[PDB]
Amino acid sequence: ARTKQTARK
Amino acid sequence: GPSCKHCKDDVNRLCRVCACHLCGGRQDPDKQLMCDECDMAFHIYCLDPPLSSVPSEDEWYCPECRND
Ligand SMILES: [Zn+2]
Ligand SMILES: [Zn+2]
Ligand SMILES: [Zn+2]
Ligand SMILES: [Zn+2]
Repeated sequence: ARTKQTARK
Repeated sequence: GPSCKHCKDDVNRLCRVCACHLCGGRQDPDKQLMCDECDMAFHIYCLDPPLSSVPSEDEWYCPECRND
C-alpha cells in the first residue's frame, strides 16, 4: 500500500 | 506559501488534512497509509484494529471509503 512518506532503514 | 492552507505547515498544530486524518498527528509519516479513494493519511496504529506493518497489497481503503 501507499504511505505518506518513506524513511531510511 | 504553505503546502497546506489549513494548518499553514505549522509543526505545532495538529492537522487532519495533511497529517493523520484520525489524530492529526504529524509524526511517523512513513507509517501513515494513504487511502486509495480519499487520499487521506492514517497512522497504522490509529486504525481499529491497529496494524503493525504497512499492508503488502497495492490498494488500501480507509474506514470511511472501504466496503463493509
Ligand atoms: Zn495541514
Ligand atoms: Zn474524514
Ligand atoms: Zn494518528
Ligand atoms: Zn478513504
